[PDB]
Amino acid sequence: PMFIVNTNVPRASVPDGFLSELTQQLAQATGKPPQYIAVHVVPDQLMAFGGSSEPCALCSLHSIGKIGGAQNRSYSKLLCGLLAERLRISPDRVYINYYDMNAANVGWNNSTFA
Amino acid sequence: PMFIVNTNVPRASVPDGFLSELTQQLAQATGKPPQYIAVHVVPDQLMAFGGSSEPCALCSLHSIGKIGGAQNRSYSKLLCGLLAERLRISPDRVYINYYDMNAANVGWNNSTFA
Amino acid sequence: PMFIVNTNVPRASVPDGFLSELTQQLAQATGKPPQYIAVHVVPDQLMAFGGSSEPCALCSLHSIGKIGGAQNRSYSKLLCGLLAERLRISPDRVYINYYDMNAANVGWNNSTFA
Repeated sequence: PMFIVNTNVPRASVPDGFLSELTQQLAQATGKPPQYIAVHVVPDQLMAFGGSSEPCALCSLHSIGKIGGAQNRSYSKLLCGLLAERLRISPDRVYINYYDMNAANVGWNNSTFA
Repeated sequence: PMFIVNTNVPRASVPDGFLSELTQQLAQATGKPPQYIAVHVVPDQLMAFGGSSEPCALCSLHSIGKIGGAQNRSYSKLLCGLLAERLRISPDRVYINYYDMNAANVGWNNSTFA
Repeated sequence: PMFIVNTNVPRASVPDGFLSELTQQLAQATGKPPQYIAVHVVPDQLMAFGGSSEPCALCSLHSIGKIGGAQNRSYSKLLCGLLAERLRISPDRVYINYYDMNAANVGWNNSTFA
């Protein structure tokens, strides 16, 4: 998994340990080793959700498989959970776009995963 | 709709009002309640288009359906129009990537839209 | 092609001419005129790869065609190569998501490419 969070929450509100926590929890959730997982948090963004500038997040999760109805519902519960607990963002002010990438369409280490 | 604009125009050149305007215009254009609409503007970016650092924008619009030939042509007119009028970006220096998301592949409120 | 790189490398470490070099090299790789090529570099990011905050990058390449097994392998070698040489990022700490966009789903100059 690679997970990207873009939020209007300020940098000083992202707690120490957050990228490590995301990494571990995504490892646990996907049954994938943590060495594969990438995470990225972009705070201080100029964003709105429903025309409001209260805390919100626009996120992406990309995986090579392990994407599907049930799996995505569990990922959304985990990730909204974390964003609510650590960043004080309401789950109904979060979108997470999920992408099932073909191995041939993911570059890594001078080649692809195909 | 959720609309993201990345641009090398400076923060101070983004009008107060712009996120609200995008939200309202997007609501009009899609017929979606504005409560569902998210917008995000990212100024000051290190970017080039055609090798030039003249104002430009890289954007995305994600929707659950309501994406297709005619619809995307109308969105591109609307959104290039706004970026030209408000951020003084030439329409020929804008890209908009459109994504028709499956409901099961959009997380929100601890679950998905499926 | 449009290429976006997000990295925890600091802005001061991005050398002069980097966006110009990406443009020119992407033109060469895809055969496409540099005039349509967009590039975007986002340094100083809060990111981790494999649970580690060593230099890393998460990137995307969108093209209307010119995406496929061998092409993307070639692009990955090219781009990981530039990121290593210029930003001192190890190739094994780079992910590049490739997107073959339908021409109907790419907005430019008030319309789409369909």
